[PDB]
Amino acid sequence: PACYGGFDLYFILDKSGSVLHHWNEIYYFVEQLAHRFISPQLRMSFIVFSTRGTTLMKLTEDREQIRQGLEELQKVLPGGDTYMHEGFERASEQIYYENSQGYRTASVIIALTDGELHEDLFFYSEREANRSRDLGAIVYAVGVKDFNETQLARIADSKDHVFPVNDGFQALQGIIHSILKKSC
Ligand code: NA
Repeated sequence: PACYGGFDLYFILDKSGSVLHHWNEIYYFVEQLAHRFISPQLRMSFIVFSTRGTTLMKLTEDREQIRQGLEELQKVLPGGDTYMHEGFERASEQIYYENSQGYRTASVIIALTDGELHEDLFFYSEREANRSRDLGAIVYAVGVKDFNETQLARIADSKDHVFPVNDGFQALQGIIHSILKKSC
């Protein structure tokens, strides 16, 4: 698959208890990237996870829906366990559905998290992120706090795909460059 005509962005956002003082950083990354142009065929989805993984806004190219979705993200109060594997399950379900319809788009997952996962929860996040990659998704991890980059490199496609959220304006540019390289 050398290039694609359109790109679907999947934000998978950690709203567990360990990221409480950092939700604003997570929101602001998402809000800055959600506003960029990226592609003439840009759709995005907002997925949040803590005790479960929930699709807060289904894939859409409509700016008003995105705007409302950003408003629900401003309301988030972090708390609970860190079930990141369900977050990926939510994106993989939307991905498989879209390719099942006559839709050939690239899938880009952006997972924002502190990486603070017990071994079992990490074990199944890695498996579900590998499940997304078989679905053709490219996975980036945007690390929050003093994130463990060795763990995130296993969730993301590589160490190349792990960026700190604190300098993520540079990371946005880096993520968007990879989209452009793969843009027919
Ligand atoms: Na966490």
